Amino acid sequence: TLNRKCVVIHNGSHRTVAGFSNVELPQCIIPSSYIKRTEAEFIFGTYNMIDAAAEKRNGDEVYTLVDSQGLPYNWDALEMQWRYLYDTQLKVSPEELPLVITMPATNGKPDMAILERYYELAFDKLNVPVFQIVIEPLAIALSMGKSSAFVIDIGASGCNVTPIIDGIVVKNAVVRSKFGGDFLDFQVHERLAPLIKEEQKRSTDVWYEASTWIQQFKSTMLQVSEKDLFELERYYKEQADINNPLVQKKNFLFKPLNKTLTLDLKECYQFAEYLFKPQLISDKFSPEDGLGPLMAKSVKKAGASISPEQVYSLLLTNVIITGSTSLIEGMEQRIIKELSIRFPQYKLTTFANQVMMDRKIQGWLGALTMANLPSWSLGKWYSKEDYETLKRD
Amino acid sequence: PFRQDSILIIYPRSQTTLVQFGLNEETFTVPELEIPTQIYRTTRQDGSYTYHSTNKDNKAELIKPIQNGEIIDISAFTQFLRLIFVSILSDRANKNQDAFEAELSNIPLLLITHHSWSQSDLEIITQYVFESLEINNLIQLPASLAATYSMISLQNCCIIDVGTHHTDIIPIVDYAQLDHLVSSIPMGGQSINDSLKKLLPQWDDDQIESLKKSPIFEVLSKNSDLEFNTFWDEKGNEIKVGKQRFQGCNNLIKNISNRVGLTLDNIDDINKAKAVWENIIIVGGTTSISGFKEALLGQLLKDHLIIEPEEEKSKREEEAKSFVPTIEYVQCPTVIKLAKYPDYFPEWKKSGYSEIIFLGAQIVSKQIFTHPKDTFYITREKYNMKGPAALWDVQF
Amino acid sequence: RKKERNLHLQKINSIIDFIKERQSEQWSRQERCFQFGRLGASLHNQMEKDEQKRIEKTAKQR
Amino acid sequence: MDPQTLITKANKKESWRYDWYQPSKEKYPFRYKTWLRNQEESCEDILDLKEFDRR
Ligand SMILES: Nc1ncnc2c1ncn2[C@@H]1O[C@H](COP(=O)(O)OP(=O)(O)OP(=O)(O)O)[C@@H](O)[C@H]1O
Repeated sequence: TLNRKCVVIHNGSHRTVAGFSNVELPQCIIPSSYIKRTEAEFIFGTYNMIDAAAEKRNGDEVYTLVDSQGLPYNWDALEMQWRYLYDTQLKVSPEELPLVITMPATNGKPDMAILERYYELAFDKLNVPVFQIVIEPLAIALSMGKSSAFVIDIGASGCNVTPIIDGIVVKNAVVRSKFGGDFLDFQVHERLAPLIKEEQKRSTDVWYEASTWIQQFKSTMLQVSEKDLFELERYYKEQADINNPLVQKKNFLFKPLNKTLTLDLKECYQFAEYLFKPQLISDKFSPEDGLGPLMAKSVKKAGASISPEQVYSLLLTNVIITGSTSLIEGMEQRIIKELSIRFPQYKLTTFANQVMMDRKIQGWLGALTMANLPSWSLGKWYSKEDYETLKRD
Repeated sequence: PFRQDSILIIYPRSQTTLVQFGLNEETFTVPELEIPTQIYRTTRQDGSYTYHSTNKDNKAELIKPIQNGEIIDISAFTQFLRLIFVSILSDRANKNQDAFEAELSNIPLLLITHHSWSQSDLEIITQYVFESLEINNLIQLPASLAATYSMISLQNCCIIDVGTHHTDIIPIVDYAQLDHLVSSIPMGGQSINDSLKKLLPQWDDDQIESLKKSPIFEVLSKNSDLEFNTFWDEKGNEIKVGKQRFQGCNNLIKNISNRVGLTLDNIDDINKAKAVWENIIIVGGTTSISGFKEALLGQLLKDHLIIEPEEEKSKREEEAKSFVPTIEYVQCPTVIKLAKYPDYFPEWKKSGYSEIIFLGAQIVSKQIFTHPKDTFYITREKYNMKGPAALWDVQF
Repeated sequence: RKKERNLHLQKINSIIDFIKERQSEQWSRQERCFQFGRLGASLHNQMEKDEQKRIEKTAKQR
Repeated sequence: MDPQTLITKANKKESWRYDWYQPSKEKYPFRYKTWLRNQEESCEDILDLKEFDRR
């Protein structure tokens, strides 16, 4: 319809996705972090950072670009990252093409602070011809053809739950669990460390391991128990007295040491259970912090923010299971089970894109999608006048 | 449509470019034109510039539009291209008085696109195709895409493109190119020469270069059965050499495999990833060196094959010796394999397949230009409808 | 108030409508290359047969 | 042999240009570059093929 195309940038907590609105797949995806070298040198790029890791130069440091809130952290570095993309991946002056970016749903408290900083970057530093920012979970629901949706972000750096009612992000009901991908990565590392040779530059290496073999492990070794592992285990023992798959072994080669690691099914399940029963992690966590009750909490809070009976029937029939972590086999079904436990009186309808690729970049695809609408004026497009207004006294 | 003799396929590269105006109708053949990718630039009063096929008055500068596969000066590039197109126009016009009554009438243009070109680069290029060369039939294929047809069409496969100063790593899944995984290494055939110079610092660079080209040079794993052998120089000199003729390749190969592993490890659908690993395709002039492809396979094999680590396997066997079921893993690849070549192109069979990417383009070219629909290329109409942007309507 | 919500409701309605439109209209990059794959395979069927028949022709020639 | 005239003979049409453009409903306070249907040296010689042939 319209004579345009644009740059879409999604600063995820782990992956930064960027590309052109012209295409289905992103132009490139790089880690949302960088290597600082010393004079001041900034390394961006998946392979580049890997090569830097291979160098193992003293003084190299890993810094992330996104904080716990899903917001930009080191703004000066952010400039450098985007600059990098414009020069080496997009390969176009930031002044010529339009820029659409996004962010996760928040409670609204930092909205103004973030926009100020973006106006400084986009306009004061990059002279971006036009600027827009959108909400990721909102975009996802919209790409699914949903006006109302229960967005379940089983991703890294925490689990986001966003109740969307009639195109409304219920900010009061939006919750951000501290548990997610990153947590599990930590646990995997710690649980497998007992089988690995020995059991900050070091932290740069941690990043490397996280970006490599750890990610490989979690892609296939982890699996989510259908039922509550504890009860399910008991069940099988009962049945044994009256086959029990929990004893089944799985194999995984530890590439860097060339050795076979072997785990049973139960152990794989044990990792998954941390997202449902965090009180099994330690005494610092409450049963309510598991995804089951967190979801219920956010559902109920959503009801509180506006006819609970209808709200529950609405959200529970528009459930979107997404985020990269959601790809762990069985996760989807387990979510369904948890929902039926806490809402046994409601029919559940969930959605999940079977294509792995689509989920991994779904947030970007959502942004992509919104960026491609013909009624230009629907967005809150920003210009220098908005930066000016902000700074005008 | 379309006349076989009017279909123009152009393949650019960091060194030279292949041009093949017209097809062989019955069969496919190896591109007969080869033009050095260089053009001269004259600086005139106040920086005004001209372009030349030669160095007018020894004042023009040597310009190389393409560097490491990437266009670094699109102005120069389109001028280079322009020269080529009109060169073949005048060539045929002189060879055939009635050329514009037939073969120079409707000319299909197939340009092979190196993945490094930007979105804006591509736009400008299509602009010149329609607004400078006034060509009313344009396809800008992904080079990797062309390659996937040549290997009897593959759904899941890898393209290893060996250049001279760079090597490109491309993964194809479901026939699509995974752009966010596609990368490139700043190493190529020249690095072989560099290491050979290091190895034999007393040799002339040409001795080294011509040796690389020579059949005595080989990647190992009956000149291999001799301690010494010889090769005739460009000047007719007899060059004698020992086992150094089998050296200088591992550095390149190792770096290739490093990125191959890293790239393929990021494929999301492991079922498809498994399929990808069983179809590896190797292309590039340097890959013509005997044994190269096999060595590359071998290096990839030993560094990625999922198989019970040597000793552990022997421990299964050891304990058995006192049948063990296959020790399956959730990982991949379990099978690493090179893709199979087509046996239906004798000409190319005879020439070798280092330039097979052109063949793939040739094959799909007749598939496209004998088809009743124009679904996959830019017409003047489409160009009028969208401008340069039309490319992303037909983008492959 | 009421109409403000209705405005929002129709705004997001039209957003979804444009999206679902493009879901059927777009015909994405992947769709093209996938169909080419299929297309190519049938071409290779011809490659095999036609080359065989070309060989056959030669054999019949002498 | 004038290569430009050869072009005029070969393959026998609105041109576009890359320039600034202002979005409108009405006009919005921003502009961007794109391919606009526009308002409406060279290589100088010809390459001697036969020198560039595989023979
Ligand atoms: N095969 C896999 N299955 C499940 N999870 C995976 C897989 N591969 C990677 N992950 C996890 O997915 C993470 C990236 O996912 P994702 O981009 O959804 O998180 P994120 O988008 O950064 O989080 P946010 O959505 O808050 O930005 C990686 O950190 C990795 O830990």
